[PDB]
Amino acid sequence: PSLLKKLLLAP
Amino acid sequence: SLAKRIYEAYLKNFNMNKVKARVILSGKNPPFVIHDMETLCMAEKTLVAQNKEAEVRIFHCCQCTSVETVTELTEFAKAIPGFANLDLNDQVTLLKYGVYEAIFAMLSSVMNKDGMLVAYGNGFITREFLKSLRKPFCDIMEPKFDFAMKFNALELDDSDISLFVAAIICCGDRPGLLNVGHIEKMQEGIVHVLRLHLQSNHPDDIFLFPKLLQKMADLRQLVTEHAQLVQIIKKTESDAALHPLLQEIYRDM
Ligand SMILES: CCc1cc(C(=O)O)c2c(C(CC)CC)nn(-c3ccc(F)cc3)c2n1
Repeated sequence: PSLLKKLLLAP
Repeated sequence: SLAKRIYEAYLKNFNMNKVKARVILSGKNPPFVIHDMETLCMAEKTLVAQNKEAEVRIFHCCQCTSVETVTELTEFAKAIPGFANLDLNDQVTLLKYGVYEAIFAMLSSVMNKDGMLVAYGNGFITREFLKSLRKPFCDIMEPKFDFAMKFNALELDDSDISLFVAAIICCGDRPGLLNVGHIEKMQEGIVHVLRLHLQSNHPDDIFLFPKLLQKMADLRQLVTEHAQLVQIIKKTESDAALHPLLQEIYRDM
């Protein structure tokens, strides 16, 4: 995943 | 119910807002004023945990600020009803094109004609000192001050700004959006409650809403120009490394 995706996948 | 949930998400997620900024900018550990290089190093001694050029040091502190604001905006977006339901690639697209428009909108809250709050409210750097820097670092912040002076003349409060930022994020014409119809309907709801809120909150200014539509367009142009300065610095400045999150945002924008 991209860095933006990593932020969006956080709970 | 939409307006209240967005305002609460904004109060929950942004460490800095307009009420807190004005409370600090008026007194009531007052901000250390950075007006020259000697007060700069003094502030860095008291606040920051380099041997690089001061312009590169201010540059690296600004981008850390932006990285943290991007993280706050991401959490804020996830609290916008309907946002989490979108495809993940659509959420990425909205954030990618939306965060810097939101950032320069919200930056106005910490800006006045003389300068801006920095370092989570512990310092205040002067508009002139940023102009006194060497090119191209001197040309970064002045267009943002220009925007902020006109934006601040609208006298929005945090309740107005929270809905405005949600409208920026939930924008159906971003490049590459898959579910454009659903996002457009999301935006129509946000804009609807924003218009009702502006009428209730600013009955003295019946043209506030079209004024704000123009600010959304000015923001898009402000970010397009800013992205060009980012590329200049990425190519022609030695020690000005760019955070990987920010390079991902600017990449192909
Ligand atoms: C506080 C608001 C801000 C945001 C950015 C941003 O794009 O995230 C940025 C940048 C970028 C490159 C143009 C990447 C860091 N540079 N500056 C900047 C640098 C030195 C100064 F003296 C004044 C402003 C910046 N400020």
